[PDB]
Amino acid sequence: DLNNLIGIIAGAITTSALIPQALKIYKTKSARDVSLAMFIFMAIGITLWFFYGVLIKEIPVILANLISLILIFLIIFMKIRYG
Amino acid sequence: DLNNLIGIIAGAITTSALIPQALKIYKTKSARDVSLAMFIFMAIGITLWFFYGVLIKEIPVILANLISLILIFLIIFMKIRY
Ligand SMILES: CCCCCCCC/C=C\CCCCCCCC(=O)OC[C@H](O)CO
Repeated sequence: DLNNLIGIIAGAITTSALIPQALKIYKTKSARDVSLAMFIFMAIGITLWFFYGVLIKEIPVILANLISLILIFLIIFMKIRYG
Repeated sequence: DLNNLIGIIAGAITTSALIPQALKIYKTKSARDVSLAMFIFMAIGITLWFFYGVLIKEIPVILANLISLILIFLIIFMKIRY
């Protein structure tokens, strides 16, 4: 399936993109310059993208968003912890 | 109908969510903690989500990701200036 392959690949990449931001905050224990607003609103939007994926029945949309949400929450947690 | 309502609303939220990070770098003139790798990888991935949207023919996926790409380059630009 061409569509899902591309979808999984897009989602593998956008979700994993969050890992370097997480690791950086963790390694340096600082996130002063990181925008909390961005991740706050990203989280809600991403939760809506999840719902959307469920309605149109598309697994790559579903998966990428659930997992990004976990990773985004880490980032939010470290922004608050190292503040 | 319902589908477009959620997609568009999602796309409006996640796309606009990128704006505060650009504004923050510009206002504080600092981007040390911001990860350049994250945004480079997001650009590539979002670019693929755009292809995906066209393939599965979902306009909210297509449009949200195009506007997002512009904003990500915008962010990348200010990460580098500061
Ligand atoms: C179909 C979707 C396409 C429409 C997308 C609309 C959303 C973009 C909004 C703002 C970003 C544009 C900002 C323009 C670029 C700003 C960077 C700049 O001006 O740099 C200054 C100069 O390079 C240094 O002196």
